[PDB]
Amino acid sequence: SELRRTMQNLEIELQSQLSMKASLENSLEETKGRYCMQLAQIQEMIGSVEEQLAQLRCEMEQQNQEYKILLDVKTRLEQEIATYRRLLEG
Amino acid sequence: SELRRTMQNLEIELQSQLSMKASLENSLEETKGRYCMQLAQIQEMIGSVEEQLAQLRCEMEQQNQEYKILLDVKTRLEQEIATYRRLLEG
Amino acid sequence: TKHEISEMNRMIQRLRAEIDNVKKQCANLQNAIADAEQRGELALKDARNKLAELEEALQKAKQDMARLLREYQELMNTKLALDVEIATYRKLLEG
Amino acid sequence: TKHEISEMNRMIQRLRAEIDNVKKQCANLQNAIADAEQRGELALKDARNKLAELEEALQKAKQDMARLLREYQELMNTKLALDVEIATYRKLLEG
Repeated sequence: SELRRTMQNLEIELQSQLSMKASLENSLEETKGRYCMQLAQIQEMIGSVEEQLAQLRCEMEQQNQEYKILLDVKTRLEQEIATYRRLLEG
Repeated sequence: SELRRTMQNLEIELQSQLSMKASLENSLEETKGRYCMQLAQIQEMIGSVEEQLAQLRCEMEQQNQEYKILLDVKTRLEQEIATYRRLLEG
Repeated sequence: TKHEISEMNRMIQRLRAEIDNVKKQCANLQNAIADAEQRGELALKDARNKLAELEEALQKAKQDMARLLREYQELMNTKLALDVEIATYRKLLEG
Repeated sequence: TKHEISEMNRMIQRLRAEIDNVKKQCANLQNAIADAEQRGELALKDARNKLAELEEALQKAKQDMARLLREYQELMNTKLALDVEIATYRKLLEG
């Protein structure tokens, strides 16, 4: 009996351990997903900003081209005025 | 009182809803991490195989080079033998 | 209580107002969840294909490496075969 | 019970054997967890930098676009300025 007692106490102790282990396993899974998600979220933000930024950079390019167009007109006009201011006194 | 009663019953009903909602929120978080992880895992497998495959492909290249080396020797030997089999009867 | 009443009537109003609101929220979470499942189930199907694609590719490589090593040994052979002929063709030229 | 004993002694042996084993496992899970935290905390720090890097970049772009649009309007102005001079220089040449 005293033997049976210590064997049964061990059967119980194994159960404790076994439990403590199980919750530890789930705690690990919890941790892993948690960081997995948190990371995924920031990854996404970065995506949005990258593309927000890219979209903008593309539009800055379009702008620069437009400015070029305008500028070409402007300088040309200067050369008309130049030939006008020429024909008058010539 | 009959008024107070129906107001309190509503206070209770709100609580039900409020609970049902909370567990629904956590259920959603659970789902999200779950797939997040499951995906991460397969992503990793694919990584391993990709590199397993790459490593191999690199080694196949090394092999081919080695074969080339050997082959160059082999053909050269053939041309020695050819000049031997020449000097004898010549 | 003529006033207590007005406050209870306004509470009931606030109460159903929010009850009905939470119900919407729940309904949305419900969607949220179905979308995540559908979306995820798919991403996994995608990955599981790329995998099997690779898996096949890898077996093919493995076989070509098998064949390559075999082709090398045959060459090595016939090479040494000439190492002989040369050694013997030599002696015949040092007489 | 002279036999029942041998079976209990062997159980006790099996029992401590596994108890001591689970203890190892737990200890490893414990590590597993600390590594995940350390590893993850880092990946987040990484990401949070790239973010702030972008965030800054984006503000810079936003400002350059501000300036560009301003530079355009000044050009547009001085352009129309010449549209005048031309119209007037024309009339003077049709007399």
